[PDB]
This record gives sequence, structure tokens and C-alpha cells, in this order.
Amino acid sequence: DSKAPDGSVEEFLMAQNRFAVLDRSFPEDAKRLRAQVAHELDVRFKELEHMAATNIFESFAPAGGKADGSVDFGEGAEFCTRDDTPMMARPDSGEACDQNRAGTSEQQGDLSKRTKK
Amino acid sequence: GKKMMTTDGNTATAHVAYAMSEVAAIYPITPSSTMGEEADDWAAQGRKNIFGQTLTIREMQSEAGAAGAVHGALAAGALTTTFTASQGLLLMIPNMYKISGELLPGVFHVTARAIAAHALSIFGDHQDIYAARQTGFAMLASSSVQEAHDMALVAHLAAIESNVPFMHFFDGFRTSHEIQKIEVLDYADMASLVNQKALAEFRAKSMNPEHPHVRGTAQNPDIYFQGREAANPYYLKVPGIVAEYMQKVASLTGRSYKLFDYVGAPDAERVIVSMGSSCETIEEVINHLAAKGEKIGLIKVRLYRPFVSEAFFAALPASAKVITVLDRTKEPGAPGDPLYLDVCSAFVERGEAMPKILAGRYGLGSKEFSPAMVKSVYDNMSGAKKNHFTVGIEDDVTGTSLPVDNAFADTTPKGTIQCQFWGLGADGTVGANKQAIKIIGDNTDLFAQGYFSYDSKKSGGITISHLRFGEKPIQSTYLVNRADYVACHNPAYVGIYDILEGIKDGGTFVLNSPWSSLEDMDKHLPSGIKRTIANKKLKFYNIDAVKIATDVGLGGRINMIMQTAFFKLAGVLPFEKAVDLLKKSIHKAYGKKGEKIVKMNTDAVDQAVTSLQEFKYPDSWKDAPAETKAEPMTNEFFKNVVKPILTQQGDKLPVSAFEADGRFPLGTSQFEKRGVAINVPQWVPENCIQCNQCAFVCPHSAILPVLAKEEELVGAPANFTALEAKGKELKGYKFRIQINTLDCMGCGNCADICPPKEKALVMQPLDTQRDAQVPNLEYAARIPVKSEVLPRDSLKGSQFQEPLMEFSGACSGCGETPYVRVITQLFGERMFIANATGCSSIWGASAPSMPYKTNRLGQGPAWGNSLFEDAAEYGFGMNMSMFARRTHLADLAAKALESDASGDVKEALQGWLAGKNDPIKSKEYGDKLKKLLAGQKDGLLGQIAAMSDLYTKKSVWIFGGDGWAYDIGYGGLDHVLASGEDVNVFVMDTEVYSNTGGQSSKATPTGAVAKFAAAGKRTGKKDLARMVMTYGYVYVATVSMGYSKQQFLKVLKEAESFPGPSLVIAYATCINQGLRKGMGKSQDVMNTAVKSGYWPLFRYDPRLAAQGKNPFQLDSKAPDGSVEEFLMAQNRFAVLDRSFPEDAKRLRAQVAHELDVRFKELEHMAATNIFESFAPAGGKADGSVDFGEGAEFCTRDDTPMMARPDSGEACDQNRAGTSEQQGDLSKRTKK
Amino acid sequence: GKKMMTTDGNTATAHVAYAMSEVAAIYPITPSSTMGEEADDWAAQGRKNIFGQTLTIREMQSEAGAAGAVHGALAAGALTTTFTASQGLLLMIPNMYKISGELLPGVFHVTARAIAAHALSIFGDHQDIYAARQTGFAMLASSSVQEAHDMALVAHLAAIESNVPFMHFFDGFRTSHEIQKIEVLDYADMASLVNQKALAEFRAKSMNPEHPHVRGTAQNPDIYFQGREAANPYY
Amino acid sequence: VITQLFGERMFIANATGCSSIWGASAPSMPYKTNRLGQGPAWGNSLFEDAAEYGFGMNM
Amino acid sequence: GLLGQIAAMSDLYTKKSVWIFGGDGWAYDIGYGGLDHVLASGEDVNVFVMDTEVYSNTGGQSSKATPTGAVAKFAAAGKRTGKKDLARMVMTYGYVYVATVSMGYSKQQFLKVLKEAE
Amino acid sequence: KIGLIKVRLYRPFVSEAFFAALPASAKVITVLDRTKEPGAPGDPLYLDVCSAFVERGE
Ligand SMILES: Cc1ncc(C[n+]2csc(CCOP(=O)(O)OP(=O)(O)O)c2C)c(N)n1
Ligand SMILES: Cc1ncc(C[n+]2csc(CCOP(=O)(O)OP(=O)(O)O)c2C)c(N)n1
Ligand code: SF4
Ligand code: SF4
Ligand code: SF4
Ligand SMILES: [Ca+2]
Ligand SMILES: [Mg+2]
Ligand SMILES: [Mg+2]
Repeated sequence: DSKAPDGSVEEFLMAQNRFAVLDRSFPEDAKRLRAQVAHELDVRFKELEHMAATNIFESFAPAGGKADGSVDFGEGAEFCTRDDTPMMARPDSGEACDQNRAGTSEQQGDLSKRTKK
Repeated sequence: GKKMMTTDGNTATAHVAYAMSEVAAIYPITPSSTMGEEADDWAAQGRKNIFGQTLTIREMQSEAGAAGAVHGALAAGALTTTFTASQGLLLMIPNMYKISGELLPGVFHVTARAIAAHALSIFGDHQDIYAARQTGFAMLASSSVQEAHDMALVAHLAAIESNVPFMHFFDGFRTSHEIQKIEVLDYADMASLVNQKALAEFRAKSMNPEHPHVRGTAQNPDIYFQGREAANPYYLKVPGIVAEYMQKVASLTGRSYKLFDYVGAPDAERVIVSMGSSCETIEEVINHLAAKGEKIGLIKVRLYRPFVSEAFFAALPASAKVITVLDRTKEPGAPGDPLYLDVCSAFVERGEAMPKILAGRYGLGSKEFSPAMVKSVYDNMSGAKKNHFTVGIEDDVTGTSLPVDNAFADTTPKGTIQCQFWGLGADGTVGANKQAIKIIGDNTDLFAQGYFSYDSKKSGGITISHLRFGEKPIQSTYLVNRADYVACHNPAYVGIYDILEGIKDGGTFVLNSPWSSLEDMDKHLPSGIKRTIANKKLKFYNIDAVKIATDVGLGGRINMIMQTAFFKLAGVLPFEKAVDLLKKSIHKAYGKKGEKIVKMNTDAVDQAVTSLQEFKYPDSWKDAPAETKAEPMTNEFFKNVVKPILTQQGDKLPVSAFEADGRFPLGTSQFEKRGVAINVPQWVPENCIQCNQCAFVCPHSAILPVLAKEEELVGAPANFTALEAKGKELKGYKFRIQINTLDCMGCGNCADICPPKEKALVMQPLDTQRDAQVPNLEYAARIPVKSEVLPRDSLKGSQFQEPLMEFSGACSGCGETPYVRVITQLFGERMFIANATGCSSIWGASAPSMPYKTNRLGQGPAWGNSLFEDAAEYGFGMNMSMFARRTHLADLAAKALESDASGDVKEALQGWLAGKNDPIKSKEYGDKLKKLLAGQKDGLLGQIAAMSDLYTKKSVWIFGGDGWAYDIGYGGLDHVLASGEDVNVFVMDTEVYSNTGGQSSKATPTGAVAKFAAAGKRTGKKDLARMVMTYGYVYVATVSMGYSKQQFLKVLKEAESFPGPSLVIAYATCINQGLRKGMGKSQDVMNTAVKSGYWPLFRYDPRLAAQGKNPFQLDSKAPDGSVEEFLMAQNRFAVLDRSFPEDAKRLRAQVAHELDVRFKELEHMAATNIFESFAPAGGKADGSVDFGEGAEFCTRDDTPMMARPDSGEACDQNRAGTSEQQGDLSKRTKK
Repeated sequence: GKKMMTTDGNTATAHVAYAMSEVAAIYPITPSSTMGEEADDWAAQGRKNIFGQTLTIREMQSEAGAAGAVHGALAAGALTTTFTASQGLLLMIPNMYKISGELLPGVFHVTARAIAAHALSIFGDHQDIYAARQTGFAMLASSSVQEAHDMALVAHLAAIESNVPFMHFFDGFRTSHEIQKIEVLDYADMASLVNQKALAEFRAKSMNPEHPHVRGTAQNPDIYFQGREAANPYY
Repeated sequence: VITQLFGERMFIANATGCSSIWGASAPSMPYKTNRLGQGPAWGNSLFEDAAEYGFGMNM
Repeated sequence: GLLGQIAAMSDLYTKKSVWIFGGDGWAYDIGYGGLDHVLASGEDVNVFVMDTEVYSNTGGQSSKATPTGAVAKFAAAGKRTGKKDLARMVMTYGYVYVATVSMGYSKQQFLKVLKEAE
Repeated sequence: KIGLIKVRLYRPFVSEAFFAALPASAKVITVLDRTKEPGAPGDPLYLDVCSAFVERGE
């Protein structure tokens, strides 16, 4: 909604004591810092122009839709989804599951084949 | 209507909270998490509150956010509640003052948990609730599961009528997680007790623009005091209102309560005053002792605040001569704990009889408070009368503890059957126990109690179940110490733990093992067990559960077999009926996939019953030959502290065994060697290409690459096979991949990614590798690590570095530990770690196991966990210290240069000063100074010599999970990165709050199922990376080990070397995500995460911008279209597809769209020619200036807030217009 | 020496805090703001503490952030202080348990101010300091401007030697903003009272990868209680 | 100006600061009702929780 | 009956406008974590930030909204870090309306923002 | 005949030091607290002082 920097930033800053007071006490640093601010707003405005000109923006797909009910993340999982500690213990926890101490599914299957007997 | 059921304290409480509330703002924290989760489930299921509406519940970013939201909802006229504890409750304190201050009918349900001081504890005590006693909330305590339900209802009804908020609390775990058969009221009954007039007034006084008011004004000294006292009438009426509802609820339940209740001898001479679950055990002991004539009693505190002395004295027997007030907390330096002080004030004010009053401390962090301890407390009042004592510990330091005679007889009511079950993590024991409780509770008149003790180790941990059944109510709020039935579901335990401790004579002992024959039993069953069994005439039973399970086709799962064992030999119910219910329940449950599965379990029962036959043992067992200590070598600390703790003897360690500040030494995990893997990798040298990738990926450091010279393999074992080292730099060396079979967790990641199609690593049964590898690992360990051969930051070279974090308690295949282990291989010897609470702090420092260790030179990560919310600030503080102290050292060095110091010294000092912030140069010259100044103790050189630990440039790291980084700790993280100082943040993103049970975080992706996102999260993953990149001066990067180990190493070096703030976000796989084929596919999943475009890799380096180059660099490629399979291969997404296929499809499509747009945005960022500049410094100088110096007009107002010592000078306050307007007016008023 | 000069409670306290500290993590809140601003202005001017160094002071995003930073600086061996009150002090409570639990010589200088309940107040009372009485911090009160200076010094010296953190407090406005002619000690005199061996031991036990330790472990019921009682000798 | 557009039906969760000080320093209350008695329902919780406070009103 | 319950809820008939008012110190520093979470929620609330580029009420202390070179307490030699870009950080969500205004530049743009944001 | 006991070290609260400053002639003692803890049987300093007398048992 606004236009590119018109070059009056130096006057803008010096018309406020929060900036001018530094120029009076530490002129060298102040001069450097006011130039830095000028550069910052220059870069930023360009980035905003880039945002406005882009043809790629964050759009969203249709949606998810109403969902009557819910489900636990561990329901029907192949391996345990919770550890055996007090922190994950829940009223409905405690059922047996694969704790990943015997390898992946394929590794376990292959071992079975290689062991057959 | 009433209703019986077996449930826990949390559920009993939530049952009421849901009904009585319209809104709930929550945040997860153990052990209150269950309540919020149930509330969410119930709302989703369609459960209605007393108004016929589903509860409106939302998860905030922290408890502070939840408290603010709760305040807002109440101010806006909605009945609101929340669930919290410990650290969480502390963050709610500021809003508690406001909520009570504004007389809002809010209700907090708290599972009282310990506060983190010398250490963190998720266990129960009243340290948290006492910390909020001054906030103005009424405080109502529950002492049992049944009371959790009853007091929760009283709290809500009373809050509504009184307009004073309530904090309903019950003991963390001891009550919150204890299972009991109780009676609950239906919602209609609850609604009938609500004061409709009060409810209407609540709605009417609430915020609303149709009839606005101002709340939260700022007040001066003239009226604040009066305003604070205006609520007095409301507080004076609270107690009567609480009594009113205990009575109204009682008229429906038949269970009566008073503000303070007394139990015991009417003419008691010795009385205890207590609060919480301890009251149950205390009453149990009173019944036993009083029956023997002891004049003892107990006053149970229900309403702690307001504290009504009149009601206290109403419960006090005039015959009391000695009174002991028990507090479940510790306030360092106070003349006494809270309840004790309240009671003292009552007697002082009464101004009459003054019985002897004693203060006692108990149960901190769920410390046992057993009958024997209660006995000590009563004996103390008739004996020594020690004051300000502790009970449950041996304080050999300050001598405040009471002696405890554990020979005290069992005090459980007659007929009570007590059981103990020793199980292996995930073997289904706990689940079976819970079913047994429900089955028995629903089909008999028996009371049932259940309490489970879990392990800190996340995989292959030990779980001990404590169950009780009886004809009389069970008030035993303590572990079972004298069981009638004891089962050991894991034979490995027989020779490592004292599983038969306390079992009654003639008690039943069931063991699961393949040692059917007497020869085998005598071969494995230790002499100690044999002697115990024979001497106590125990009914010993041995069953090969694995064999029976396999034969019936149950794959080998023992859960159903051991369940049968319980129902048949426990004696809680008659055989006939016992086996009846079990079978009927098998049909009730299961009954899913045809009868094929239903029949297997039914058969398992049939076979078990037939198999369960009393093992006949000889009399010679009575005096079997005692074995001999065949224990290896370990530290003195492991022997005296760690070992005892790991063997369930921690309670026996006295106060003198610990450090006053809670510190622990590094490396204690080195001697655990648990050996719980089912399968471990076997190295096949003929196929090995010597790449070290296997070791690089291990989540537990179970792979040790060996590179030794011929001379170093002289006394090496015969099977210690080694290859001739490949690579020009490794010419002459011998290479070997040594597997640590006892620390291995059997995840399979290594064998899964081993490059050669003809795998050089093949998973095999542990028992086929240990005999040969154990001695091999020992020998390998003595071989010097060749960390000088290849570049430290190279893939292969990194694995030739000493890993400084090993054998942690993280889950098998954990996606977090691989990253951390490697980080230590690069900077371990000079890093500080500020770790946010979470999985990384849990596997990182759960006493007594410390996985972080030191290198050969004794250097290692200085590790610390402050809190969950402050990790970034905590690390920033470490950084501030190093800055201040090293600057001090630098000033001293400069002064030393201007002295008569030797040429070599000055030379080193100049060198150090020139490279003090360079890891290489600082160490180079620092080491020279150590030698040159050795022995110097005087003057300037003396001071410099004493600062050697400050010479080498340190590396400050902040570790934390996504929950910390994206939610609770985000504000601090944002501020610390904005500081521009040199700190490194490493975020292990599991896209969920893992440690606490898989709750959603803002890092959780669209459509992923998690607690509080049970229908798939409906907001996309928060883009932390892009938000931080807006600063322009912060190094930002994303990594994924599975996709590229090289990019990860490159990021670590770039991030660490950046002279400013660095943020590294890593993709961490987690069991919560539900990887379909196992956690051993973690690397593959990490790899696909990137290729699919789901997790793109990139780096934002500010210094490139300083040299005129685009700081943003993309390290991965455009989406390859594999996202769909990526998502469906994880249960966190798949489970939704099976339940809500239509929504799931759209949600997965949403993810594909999001990552498509985001990658394109990143590409555009990489192609831009416009980027923010970068500058390290450019000023400082010396001196300061105030913003108001030389201002033409006043720059400060005339209020108390801006007043300063030098303020007060006259100035233009802008009440006469601008300079120009004033000048123009002056011209016009010439005259 | 003993040259009487007029000053207010805040300045009398900051005078001491600056000299006895190496690091400060701050956040503004009336009526304690003056101390932090004075400390920052003095540091900018190059004023030296008892170690001949300028104070390292940074402003955080909130008092919770400030307390976290104070904990970290102390854990890493630097004498640290902060200035706060009321709502700010409440946000520091969680870290206060940690700072005392780890026996760190931190010192909080608090201008006791009312807590916001039925209304907010920037004025003085003990509602804030009493809200932190169970955190394990020693609590030392000043009843006058002169005592603000004296107790501030005692608090720092005692924290260093005892390893128990201190909360030095004085009444918001009634003392923090009252001006009185008092006597303040020069920095050399303050430095002469410091227990240098205790200070050296503080440095030696602090976090450092050259001689690492683990702090902030998580403990089960088997040892937590014992661990909480282990600090008794220090108190 | 904001009140001239939504004043009669707005809730305001105000963070502590100048806006809460000129907004509600007892006994001076600048926010007012219109001729129909409608006006901004104003509240100051704390300095740190303004957004969450407003969020609660919304819930 | 039902009509009675409904009649007693008249102060709920008209759609209300929930606003969160705060300064830059609140939005950019202490309340940022909360502001961030609430905007991320996707619910209908309106946040109005009065950016004075300093903590004004307490005495002019620097905030992350304070610009490079500005002198303020704790920025006694001019702030040496740039102004935090709260606006661009929040726009990354994609589902949050974000806007900046300056009355002196355009009263019309300010009015349009109020209408659009609300 | 009136007096005042000034509290310097509030925590740790040392009863022995409190009594060392209390005149044996004191018949009535008023403990002033500059706070308000709604519902408490008394404010902090008062409760601390009460405990000192109860423990002294004289
Ligand atoms: C103030 C506070 N609130 C809540 C908790 C409980 N808590 C500890 S860690 C945690 C989540 C950890 O999530 P994350 O940061 O993602 O790490 P992970 O365990 O997933 O590695 C929660 C909710 C706490 N300790 N302190
Ligand atoms: C926890 C807490 N910390 C500090 C304060 C003191 N305080 C109140 S408002 C404020 C700054 C206000 O700054 P801002 O948000 O920018 O609004 P302004 O006054 O500039 O409008 C400070 C530091 C407080 N009230 N509560
Ligand atoms: S199976 Fe897993 S724990 Fe074992 S060595 Fe391989 S990567 Fe490590
Ligand atoms: S991953 Fe395989 S090929 Fe590579 S070093 Fe390990 S065993 Fe050898
Ligand atoms: S991050 Fe996940 S896999 Fe790792 S220890 Fe935690 S729960 Fe286990
Ligand atoms: Ca860095
Ligand atoms: Mg996580
Ligand atoms: Mg401002």
C-alpha cells in the first residue's frame, strides 16, 4: 500500500531525539547506524515488492471435512507406538506389541526363513 | 443413578470435570495428561456435559497460555476447567491471583507432583499445590480414587455458588494412576445439584458489550487495600458452601465428608493430621492397632483453604496429648511446613490446652509411605518425640529420620489377596492385569486395586504390577510387600532381581521359563531362590509360556498364558467361575478377525490350565550351595550408587550417598550392559566396504569401528577378524567393525543401510553372538581410537572419533540419539549443553544412568537440564558467563603483556588473544600457557594460570524437541537468536510432544493424528525456519541424516563456526509416528522425507551475504512424487485413512500441496538477488546517552512509572502546541 | 569511606549489586527498573566491578527468560544478579527452585510490590516476596535506604560463602524511591570482605567441558527424597 | 476510531502497558457506552497473556 | 421452556468482535509466544498492536521492535540489532490476515484495514 | 513500656534468634504482615512467629 523510499529517511531520523542524541554524543557510530537503517529499509521494501509481484503464494487445498469421532495414533500400528515408562502410561495401555528389539519386519522375516528348521 | 466401575483417579476426576464444564484450555504434563486426553476423546465421541453440549477444549502453547485462556473464558461467562501439575501449575500462578481476584468460578484439577529443584521428578507430593496456597484459590484434597470423584464434584458445585475458584487435588500417581472399583454419579444427578440462581448471576455479571464494565484496573495507594479486602465476605462463606455440597452429594451417594474428618479411637492420646492418599494407609494402620487397644487417631484434611480452625477442633479428640502434623513437601529454611504451621496457629489462637505438636515430612516424589512408617510415626509420639523429622529415608547426614521396623505385620483387611507381577516391557503383562481387574470387578462383589511401577528405560524395561482383591474396601495406598501370589513373566529376572522378596510362606510363585526338567531348573534357578522356595513351602509352578504360545499359534506371546496362570492359581475366584469369565471375556474382547484368533486364545487357556502343575522340588533345596560373586570390574560409583539403584535398592541409599546440589558423574551407562536386544547385527567382513555408515547411524553407539596397527592386535582373540584398511591414508592399518551386543537394542538400522547388496551386517539372535563378541568388545575397547588419521568432520573420519553419549535409555531405533552422538564426535570435548525437558532430557539424564561421557583426556559435554520452558535462555546464560569470564582472562592477558613476563609467555599470550574465539588457535596457545605457567601462584601470571579451563574456545549448545522450540520455549528461542550472540540451537523435531505421550505441537503436520489432533491436525506445520530467517543475521539450516550424512556434517561445521546465533532443525523419527516396518527403517524414512519434498534441506548463511552472495542455499531437490507412500507408511497418517478415508484423502492432498508451494517458495528464495546484508559489529566505543538528553520537549511523563533519580527538570509537556504553533501565537500576541 | 551522600533505595542497592556481580540478566518492571538501567548505564560507561571488569548485562524477553539466563550464568561459574518485583518475580519462581536446588550463589534484588488480583498496583507490599518463600532462597529484608545498601552487601557476601541464593528486598516506592542521606562503601572495601576461597570453589564446581558433570537429572521415588534433603547442611 | 466502527459489540483483552494505564487507571475510565448502553467490554489480565486471554473470551 | 432459555440469552444474539490490544513490548517480546500460538489457532480474533518501538509506560526501554541505532534504555549507545520483523514472521502461516498502518500517511488505508481484518 | 522486633533474615527463620530479641516481660505480641493470603488461618510472618512459641513450649 505504500511507495518506494523517497530518500527522506535521514531527515526523519534526525528529527527525533532517540536518533539525534546519538549523533551529538557518538557522531561516528550514529552516522554508521543511520546509514545501516537506510540500507535495511531499502532491502526490505524490495523484498516486499518481490512478495507482491510473485505468482507463487500460500494457497490451500479444499479442506478436510467434518469428522464425527476420533482415533488414537497407536491404533492398529505394526509396532509399539508408546514406550514402557510412567510418562506414556494410560488407562488403556499395557497391551503386547513389537518393541523394535528384534529388527525390522523384513529383517525378522528373513531371519525366520534363514532359521526355518 | 449410580454406577460401579474400576477406574483410576484421573478418570474418576475427568468424569466429573467433563460434565461440569463448558470450556477447557489444556497443556500436557505428567501425570495429569490423562484427564485432558480423555476430555478430548469424550468430546469427539459425542459425550455431552450437563448442558447437553460437547466440551470446547483447546491445547495452548504452555500452562501460562492455558491459565490466561481459562481466565478469559471465565471472565466471558463460561464454566471452565483445566488439568495440571508441578511445573505447569507454577506457570498458572500469576493468573490464579487474577481468577480468584475477580471471583470467577474456575476449577483446576491437579495431580500433585514434585517441583524440580536438585532434580526433576514426575512423581507425587504436595510441593506444587503448596506453592499456590497464597493465590486465593480454595483448596480441596482427595485421599483416594473414590474421593477424587466425590471432591471433584463438590469443587465445581461450590465454585459456582461461592464465586471463589477451586483447586481440587490428589496425589500424583499414588492416586491419579491407582485403579480402584468405585461408584460414580451420572451427569443428570450432578446437574440436579447446581445452584441455578448462582449460575444465572454468573452469566449476568460476565463480560459482554451489551452491558459492559471495566475489569483489571490499575489502582493507587488510596484505594488498593480496600479493594483487596472487598472479597472477604465471599471467602467467609466458602467453607459453609463446601459443607453444603459434601452433604448434598452425600444424600445421593451415601458417602459423607466434613472439612476435617476424624477416624480412630474416640479417646485417642496420639493423633496424626495428614492430607492426601497417606490418610488411607494411616486409617488402615489405625484399624489394626486400635483393635489392640492403642489410643491413636487421625484427622483427615479435606478443605485445606480456607483453613477453618473451628472445623479442625471439631475433629480433634480432647483426649489428644500429642499431635503429629504430616506435610508432603519441603520448604527450605521455613520454621515448619504449611500444614504444620496452620495447625500451630489454630492452637495458639485457641489459647487453651496446648498438646505437644510435632512436625513430620514424608512421601516426597512418591516415596513409599507404608504401614511400618505410620507405625514409626505413632511410636515416636509415645517415645522420643523427635520433632521436624523425616520418614521413609535414612538421614545419616542431619539425623532427622525416624527408624522404621519393616517387620511390622501386614495390616490389610482379612481376606485380602495381594499379587505381584514382574514383566518385560511390552509383553502385555500390564494389559492383562488391567483386564483381570475389570473382569473380577464386574463379575464379583470384591474390591480391586491396581498400581503399576514402570522402568525409566524406554525399551525392554522392567514393569512390576501390584494388584489387590478383597471383600473389604482397599485403603492400601502403598506397594505390595507381602504377596500371596508372585509371577515372573521373564526368566532373565530370576538371576538379577529379588523377585521373591517378602512373599508369604506357602505363597504361590509362578515362573515363565523353558526349564521344565529338574536338571535345567537346578541349573538356572539360583541357590537363593531354591532355599527361599523350600523354606517357605511355596507352591512353585513353572510354565514354558513361549512354547505353549507358539504351539497354539499365538506366535509366542505369553500374555494369555500368564493371564490363565493368574486366574487359576491366584485364588481370588473359584477355578470353575475363574476360567469361565476369562473365556467369556476372550469372546467379549477380540472376537474381531474371525474365530481363528478367538480359538487360539481359548486353546491357550485350555493348554495353560492343563500345563499349570505344581513343580515338585527336592528337600535338598533348603540348603543349596551359595554361588560366588562373578561380577566384572566397574567404577566405585557404579558399585556403591548406580548398581544398588538399578537393582531396586535405591530406597536403601542414605542421604549421605548423594551430592547436595544433585549432580551426577558422567559415564555411568558404560557399565549397565543390559543385553535386552532380541536380535543383534553380525558383521560379515567379506562384504564390508569399510564405510563406517553403520556406526554413524546407531541410536545407542553399539557399533565400534576399529582401526589398529599390527602390533596392537598381537594378543587379540582368534575370532577377532580384521581386514586390511582400505584408503590411501589407512595404508597398513587393520579395520574391523566390532558389535557391542549387550548395549545394542536390536533396532536394525545399521544392517538396514549397510551399502553392499550382499550385506556386511546381518541380524541374528543375541544368544548366538554374545559368547564371541563380549570378549571381543572388551579387547576392542582397549585399542586406541585413531582420531588423527582422517578429517574429524568427514563421514568416515567422524566415526574414528570418540562418541561421548552412549547406551542411553532411548527407545530402540530412536531418531534423536544418532544426531546427538555425532555432534559429540565433533565438538564433545568443549561443549556446554542446555537441554530442554523432554525425551532428550529423559534418555539424557534419568538417574542413575548417565549416557554422556568423557574422552580419554577426561573432557566431555557439561550437561544441564534447567526447565522445559527455558532451554534457550539457560544456554544464553552459560554464554554470558563465558563471555564475562573469558573477557576477564583477556584483560589479564593484556596486562601481562605490559609486564616483565618472559618472551615465551608473552608470545603465547599474544597468540591466545589473537585467536581466543578460534577453537584451534585458542587451544594451541592455551596449551602452551598451561605448560609455561605450571606452578605459578602469584600475581597476574598466577591468576591467568588458574583460568586454564577458560583457555579453549567453548561451544555452547541448546538441545530441545519441537514442542520446546515451536511452542513453550519459542518466545525464549526467538529472543536468544535475536541477540546475535554465539550459541547453537539443535532442535530434534519428532513433530509431536513425544516424552509425554504423543500430544500435538505446532510442529505437527497437516493431517497427522496425535492427541488433541485425533481427527488429523487441521492447521499446517508452523514454519519456524522461515520465521527465523527473517532476521537475516542468524544461521538457519535443516538436516535429515537418512538423506545425507555429508550435508548433516557440513551443517554442523557451518552452524558451529558461525560467529553468531545458529539454528539447526533435524528430522527425528519416533515410535509415536508409527513406522510400519519398524524403527529400523528410520534412515530410509528420513531419506524419503526429503526426496518426497516433505522435509526439504537448506542452509541460510549470513556471512555469504556479507561477501555479496545469496545467503540461502537449497540442498535438496523438487518433490519426487513419493509423498503419498511416505505418509501411508506411517500409522500417524494411515490410521486416519482407515477411520476417515474421505477426510484423510483430502488431508494428504493438502500436505502434497503445502510442500509443493513451499519448495517453490524456497527455490524463489535461492534465485533472488535481493537479500539482507550482514555485519558482526561496528561501534561499541565507550559511554552511554539517555534518550531524553537535549530533547526539545518532555520525553517522559509525570507518573510514578517513569520517575528516575535524575528526573524532574522542567520541560515542554506538549500542552501548548507545536514549536511552530507556539511561535506563530507569540507573533500574533505581540502587544 | 564515611562520606554522607543523598541517594534513593534503588541506587543504594544498585551501587552494591554492580560491584559484586559479573553478569546480570534483566527485564523492566516498576519500581525496580531504576537498578537495571543504572547497572546498564554504568557498564556502558566502563565502571569496574570488584574484579576490575565491566558488568556483562543483557535484557531478556521476560522475567522468566531473565531467571533462566541467571540460572545458566551461575551454573557456568559467573557471579550473577537481577532486579525485579511483583509479576516479574512470579515468573522467576520456577527457576528459583532450580537455583537454590543447585546451591548457586545468585542474588535477586527485589523492590517488594503488590500482586495484581482484583486490580493491578505498582506500589509496595510483601505480596510478591512471600509468594516465593518456599523456593529455597534466603530472604533478607531492608527497612530503610541505609539498610538497602548494607543488606545488599551482606546478601552478596553471604550468598558467595553459603552457596544458598539470596533475595534481598526492600519496600516498593516507600524505600526504593525514598531519598536519604546515607553512607555507601567504595568498591575496594566491598572486595576486601569477599571469601576468595569460597569464590574459587564456586568456579571449580561450575559447568565446564574440561571437567564435566551432569546437573538436572530426573529421579524416581527410590532416591528423590534423599536428594532433596542432601542440602540441609548448607541451609 | 476502532470503537467508532465496532465499539458496540467488541471485547477487549488488553495487555498491560500504556494502553492499559490510560485505558483503566482507577478511577478514570475513558471507555464509554453509546446511547443504547452498549460499549467495549474491557479487561486487563496480565502483561504476558493478552492474546491467550482474548482467545479464552473467544472460546 | 425452550423459548424462556433462548430469551435469557439475548446478550449472545449479535455476533461479537473479539480484540486483543497491546504494545510492541507485549507483541514482540513477553507476549509473543502467546500471540504466535493464538494466531496459529486459526480462530476469529483481532490483534491490534500499537508499536511505539520501545517499552513506553515503564520508561522507554528497548524492545525487539526497537530499530537499529535508536537510543533507549538498554540500547544506551544505539540499538545494535535491527527491528524484529513480526509482520513477515506471521505471514508465513498463510492463513492469518496481516497488515500495517500509519494514520498520518493514510486514514483511508487504516479504515480499509480495520474493515478487512475484522 | 512498648517495643519492636525488626525482622532482618526472614528465611531461614531462626527461632533462637527471634527469642534472643524478645523481652521476657512481653505479655502481648502483635505480628504485622504486609500481605494478604485469602483463606489462610494467618499471613506468613504471623504463622512463623506462632510456630516459634508452640515449639518453645514455655
Ligand atoms: C512448564 C512445563 N509444562 C509441561 C511439562 C511436561 N512436558 C515435559 S516435556 C513435554 C514435551 C516434549 O516435547 P518435545 O519438546 O517435542 O520433545 P520430545 O519429547 O518430543 O523429544 C511436555 C509437555 C513440563 N515439564 N514443564
Ligand atoms: C511479568 C511482567 N513483567 C514486566 C512488567 C512491567 N511492564 C508492564 S508494561 C511494560 C512495557 C509496555 O511496553 P509495550 O508493550 O511496548 O506498551 P507501551 O507501554 O509501549 O504501549 C513493562 C516492562 C509487568 N507488568 N509484568
Ligand atoms: S541394531 Fe540398532 S542398536 Fe544395534 S548396532 Fe544396529 S543400529 Fe545400533
Ligand atoms: S555399513 Fe556395512 S559396509 Fe559400511 S562399514 Fe558398516 S558393515 Fe561395513
Ligand atoms: S524421541 Fe520417540 S523414539 Fe526417541 S526416546 Fe523419545 S519416544 Fe522414544
Ligand atoms: Ca554459532
Ligand atoms: Mg517432539
Ligand atoms: Mg511500546
